[PDB]
Amino acid sequence: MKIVYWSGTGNTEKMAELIAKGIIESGKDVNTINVSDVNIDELLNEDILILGCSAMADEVLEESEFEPFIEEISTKISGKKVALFGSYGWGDGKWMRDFEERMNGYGCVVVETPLIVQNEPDEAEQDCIEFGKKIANI
Ligand SMILES: Cc1cc2nc3c(=O)[nH]c(=O)nc-3n(C[C@H](O)[C@H](O)[C@H](O)COP(=O)(O)O)c2cc1C
Repeated sequence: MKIVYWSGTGNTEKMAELIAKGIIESGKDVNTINVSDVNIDELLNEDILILGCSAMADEVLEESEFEPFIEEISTKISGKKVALFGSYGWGDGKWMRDFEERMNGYGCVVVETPLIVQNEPDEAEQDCIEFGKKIANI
């Protein structure tokens, strides 16, 4: 599988590595990929797209890298299974509700409840690992 994310301070990055760990512990292979190094064509071969990005102002996806990537793949992902995750600060997850709605709007099947944790995983570590285990059971 493949996990692509954007992280400004490393919070979502940590979530991505814990998610990968859960998938690996379940017996599968995963590659974590920062949005800046992703290859669209190779990404579209996946059955499951695992996407993450922290909440930027105001309750939107990061603008200079992550969103342009989402807009680029938006027309080629109809029918694909998608799993969403991300870290946030002071909000209540609105950027994630909208992120899920957008993906559904593109024709994607959102496989699980999006995983959101406030700031660094830390206490939510097992939650990150478990979310990866749910995805590996798809
Ligand atoms: C410029 C900026 C805007 C932010 N806007 C929001 C916001 O609208 N809602 C929220 O809950 N957190 C917001 N945050 C907080 C980040 O989502 C949060 O600190 C998160 O833990 C960052 O994860 P990352 O290191 O993976 O980027 C903002 C952070 C920055 C730097």
